[PDB]
Amino acid sequence: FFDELRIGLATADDIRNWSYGEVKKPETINYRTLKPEKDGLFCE
Amino acid sequence: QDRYGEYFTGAMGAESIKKLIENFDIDAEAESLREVIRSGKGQKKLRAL
Amino acid sequence: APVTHIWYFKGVPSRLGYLLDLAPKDLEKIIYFAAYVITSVDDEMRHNE
Amino acid sequence: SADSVRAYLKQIGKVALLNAEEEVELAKRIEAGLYATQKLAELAEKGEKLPVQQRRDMQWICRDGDRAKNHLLEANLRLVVSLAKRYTGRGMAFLDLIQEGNLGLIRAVEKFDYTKGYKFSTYATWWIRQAITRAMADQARTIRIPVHMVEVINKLGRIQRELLQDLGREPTPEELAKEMDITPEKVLEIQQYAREPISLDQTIGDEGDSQLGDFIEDSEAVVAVDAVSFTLLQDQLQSVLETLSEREAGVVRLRFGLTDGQPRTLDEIGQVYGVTRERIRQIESKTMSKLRHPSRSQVLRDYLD
Amino acid sequence: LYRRVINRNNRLKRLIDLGAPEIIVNNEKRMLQESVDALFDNGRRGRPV
Amino acid sequence: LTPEERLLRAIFGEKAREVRDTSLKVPHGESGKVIGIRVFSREDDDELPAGVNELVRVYVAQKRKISDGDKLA
Amino acid sequence: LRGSRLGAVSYETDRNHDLAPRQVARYRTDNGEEFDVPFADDAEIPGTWLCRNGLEGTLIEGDVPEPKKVKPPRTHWDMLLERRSVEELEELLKERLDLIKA
DNA sequence: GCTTGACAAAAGTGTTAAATTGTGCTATACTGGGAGCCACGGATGCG
DNA sequence: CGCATCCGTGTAAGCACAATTTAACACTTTTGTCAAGC
Repeated sequence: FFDELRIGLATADDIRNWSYGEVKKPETINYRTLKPEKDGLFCE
Repeated sequence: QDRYGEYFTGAMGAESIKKLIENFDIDAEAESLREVIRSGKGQKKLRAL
Repeated sequence: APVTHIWYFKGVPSRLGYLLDLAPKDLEKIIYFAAYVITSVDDEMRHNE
Repeated sequence: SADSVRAYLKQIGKVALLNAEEEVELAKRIEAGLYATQKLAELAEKGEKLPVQQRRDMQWICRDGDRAKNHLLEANLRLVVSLAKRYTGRGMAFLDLIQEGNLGLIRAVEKFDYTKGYKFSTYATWWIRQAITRAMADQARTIRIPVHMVEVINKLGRIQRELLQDLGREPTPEELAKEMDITPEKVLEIQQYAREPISLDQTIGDEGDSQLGDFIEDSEAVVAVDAVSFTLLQDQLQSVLETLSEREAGVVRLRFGLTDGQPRTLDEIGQVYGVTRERIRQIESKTMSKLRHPSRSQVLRDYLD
Repeated sequence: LYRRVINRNNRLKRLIDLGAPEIIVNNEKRMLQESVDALFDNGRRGRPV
Repeated sequence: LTPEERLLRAIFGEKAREVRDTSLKVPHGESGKVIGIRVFSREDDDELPAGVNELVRVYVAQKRKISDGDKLA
Repeated sequence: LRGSRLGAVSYETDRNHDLAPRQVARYRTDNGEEFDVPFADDAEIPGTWLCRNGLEGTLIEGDVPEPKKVKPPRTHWDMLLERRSVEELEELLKERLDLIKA
């Protein structure tokens, strides 16, 4: 249950813990199939 | 650097700031600031606070 | 390469500047590779030679 | 001023631009140092040794070649800016163009040949232009288009401009197909591939408060009335008709995978028991005939659009 | 704004790999800093992208 | 298709067509008599937008009487 | 205006009392961090996997190492050898050595 | 009610051709951008 | 120690070759289907 809200300071470890996978490429989607490109933005 | 390189370490950019933070200690600054605050007859009182 | 968070660099006043005892327009130059800065100096070496 | 372009422009001038009789020694030393490294590698591989004087000389020339390469790069950094300044306005940052031209300059230095007698300025220009063009093709659009398709788009655009200037009026898809030796549908496809997206952050409504994304429907939203009714199907079609038929519908649960999720072929549901393929083939038709009866058929009419 | 951060971050990794002289590497680091600053607060320092 | 939908299709004598219905329909609260229709076709050299094959416009005319809530002045 | 998320949304009921069997495999990365991945009972577990930390890790079981058949990347030495031969550069190295002595 | 065997149609394996994408090369000389059509509060030197 | 003024701030590729992905074709296995009989 909600009791209080805390706003700390985020370090590299916190960001890596939140992260599910590193973005390696600026790709967003395929220009022809329009599917998201792997290892980039919008990566499934 | 080429005359006295081993006497010191220098850098620039965010890397130097990161290193300064690693080798920096917070306690001494707080103690010095408190001392200046309790002895700040001049303008340094406001800056120290 | 390490990068500093802009909010704390020039937070009006510079939080990082106050913490590191670097005045405005001097910490700025270090961040943007406009000047060098000494991270550490070895006093032990100079005593020997 | 805080402009980073100015900081780079007022920095590359620390090294004076070279001349024909000053740059040759740079490539000479670069090659000498690289082959000094090769001789050292051979020495390590073959277990050879050299006099300390020769070893020191070889290492010193290796360092001298590294220094000469660095000096040549710093001296020619100005050419990179002088060449990349032209590509402004395409849609890429000026400094990124400068740095990609610097990569091209590094490649040119790696592949320069003084023995041909030509000047470095002539040879490095091609590499710098190639690097800038590669950078523009690879990373100038939010949706990346391969290099060959980018070249096709550029050719189509140039031909379109030429035809428009010649005829004044706008061209037609048939004219583009005739000129480019491709079908008009292919011309339309290229035009679509060259179409750039817009940003949802743009203001809308003739006032600065609203944003474009405010008035976009969610076509994939889960309509409640359907979402509920589907579950009601799991109560009716999935359940009651099965209770009144026993295994005549129990096999159907395996047929379409109502249990465990797998629709299964006749053999798979038959081979595990003592019923043959043809018998299940008959049973399926019998069940279909049974459920076609008006008493059962009328109930489910409303669950099919 | 995200792509800007990625592209440069990749290019730096090439420049360090190729062992370019410190001028280009420093310029790349400065642009990376500027790109991160624009990503967080566009226009807080210099002209906005 | 979900297995229940396939079963329901098997119960009846219908099959799923490859097409979605996106027909034009009268907006909510609107009614009247159709008084005119105008059609433009790409097949007839009409000045249609790019990628548009056909355009249809329908005019609906309704006679409104004075009723509660209407504003007079 | 209406649009699409380049995807589809359904309403099939979610369940947890009947699920596939999982044989979790743990991969260790070079930096020392370990990550677990649940794979189906079909096995065919890859020898290496791309973990959350952005770099590839090897299966902890200690099997299926790579032979490193990948073709070595080109470098400055290759670009240098094509434009000039060994003898011409042996002569150059001898010339440079002579100047140092002088 | 259930099984056997021949038959037609649909679903797999594998080879091959083709379209689609990624990387490298071009040697007269060319070497330092060009855009551009404000008021308020907090601080420091001076009297 | 207070006030006047300065500063920070919210106009110019195209080709070649190699590598990957996708389709077209051919045959083979599997599935559903039909009749007839056990």
